Amino acid sequence: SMSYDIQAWKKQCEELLNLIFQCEDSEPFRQPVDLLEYPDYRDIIDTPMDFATVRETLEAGNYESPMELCKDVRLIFSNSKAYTPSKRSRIYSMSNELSAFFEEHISSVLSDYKSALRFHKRNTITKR
Repeated sequence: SMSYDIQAWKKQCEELLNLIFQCEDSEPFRQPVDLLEYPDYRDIIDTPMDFATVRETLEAGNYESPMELCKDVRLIFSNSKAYTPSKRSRIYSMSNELSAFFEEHISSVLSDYKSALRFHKRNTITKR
């Protein structure tokens, strides 16, 4: 259905982050990877990312759109897949499952935002 609120994505993303933090599959991804546990991590991964950094960026007012948040969340999952020694590993199984959960929930957030932008463009004021 056609949507109108250009700002609604921000609270929807806060609520989705709350669901992710309460899911046991997020535990490896809540804080930055610890280099004392994984000494070679930065030799493999160029840009670390974690869910607390995403929430802090959102709460600071430093995302312009839900698409920018989605890019940083997807980086969490692609870093786990690049770092895993095996597609059968525990930590990669958790990120793979959490990625399916996130994609199911983010879809409507993106659709509603893009619909609100179209409505805004439809109604641009030019005569004054």
